[PDB]
Amino acid sequence: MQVQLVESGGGLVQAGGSLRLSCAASGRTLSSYAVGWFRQAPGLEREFVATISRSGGSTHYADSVKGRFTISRDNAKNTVYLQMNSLKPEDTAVYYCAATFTPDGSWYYTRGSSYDYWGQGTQVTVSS
Amino acid sequence: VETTAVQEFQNQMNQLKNKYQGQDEKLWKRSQTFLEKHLNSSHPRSQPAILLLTAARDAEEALRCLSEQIADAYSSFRSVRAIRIDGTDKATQDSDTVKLEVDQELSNGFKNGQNAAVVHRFESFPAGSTLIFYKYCDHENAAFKDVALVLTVLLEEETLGTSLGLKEVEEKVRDFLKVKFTNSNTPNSYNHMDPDKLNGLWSRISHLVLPVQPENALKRGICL
Repeated sequence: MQVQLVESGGGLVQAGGSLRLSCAASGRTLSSYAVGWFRQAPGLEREFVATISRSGGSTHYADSVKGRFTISRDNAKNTVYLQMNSLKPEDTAVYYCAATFTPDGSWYYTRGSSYDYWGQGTQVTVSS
Repeated sequence: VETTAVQEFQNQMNQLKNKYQGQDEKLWKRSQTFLEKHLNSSHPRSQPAILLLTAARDAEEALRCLSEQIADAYSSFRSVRAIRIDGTDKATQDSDTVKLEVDQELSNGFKNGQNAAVVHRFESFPAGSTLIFYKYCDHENAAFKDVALVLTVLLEEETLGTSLGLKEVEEKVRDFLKVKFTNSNTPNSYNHMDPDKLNGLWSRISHLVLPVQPENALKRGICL
């Protein structure tokens, strides 16, 4: 069985608020995978948001979300998170979690093309 | 926009097309598009150009010649030949030992002015040693992103014929490697294959998989 990703935690918030997205992995141990969050608004290019290595030891963020968002993972519960604070209208989009195997525990991936598995997405709407 | 590196590359590929007229047009079209894009891509690059060529037994000599000459064509602007590695030279051997050898050969070349390698007979490497291609072929964390690697896979089938589409050719190569690398896996090696590692390798080397057709002017075994 391949791994399956299911994102939750989306919703509507006024600018300044916060959301916590989670992605639950089933079928395989999540610790097998580097994980990334990406986002896409209608008609626009899908955008890298954050990524985290299998060990949790290495992360990287898009410049536009650094200091506001925090990616983290709980391999024991097979779940990954994206804490989104100080939200802005520019953050409105469908957010997707993606996973991809890598043999190195510190490697991460900031390009969507790197990732083999994706979730269904969760809408995040930030009102003005 | 087109560079002098690409013009030298096109000079050499045009010559190849003129020497080897028995190939699918898509071999030349798709490999040139793929490799030029890498040669034209802005710094920093995110990934090396990784081209996988395959052939059946009746095209063994074309596979060997065209893979090495396409790799040399990539490097022609640098007036150096591609690094040559050959898996038939490695098969009887301890996997961890082979891994050290391949790593030294590639790193020594790439650190010292060479920017392409041809990896002949990839299917014949001991399975665990092929983990070295995560270092060189990873999607974003490869050790040398400004280089090309042309890998070849020689199938055990006698012929491919000319009717196959690329998806079917790629499935053939994927399936064959899975058989070869399961067969030669040595779990007691420090570096050993497992299913996730095998699928991960496949994902990193299968960006562009193209078949090579027989060339009767090569049965000589001397490249044109």
